[PDB]
Amino acid sequence: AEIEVGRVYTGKVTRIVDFGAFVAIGGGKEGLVHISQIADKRVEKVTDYLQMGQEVPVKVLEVDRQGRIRLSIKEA
Repeated sequence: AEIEVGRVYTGKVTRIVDFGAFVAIGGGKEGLVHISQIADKRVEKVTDYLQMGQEVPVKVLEVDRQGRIRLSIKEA
């Protein structure tokens, strides 16, 4: 039954994009590692921090009214 915000979420890599990276948490909700959403280090390449199979920890940054699960990658 949906989840609660403010909790941590293990974001698995289930999709990537040239202008960023997509992510999923399984259970009916997914996260997104957009290009400007990786690590303090410049990740000009989203395919470098995001990999199909790499599971990284993130934090439910929040969810606007667009149901866009905004996950926050930690520092994997």
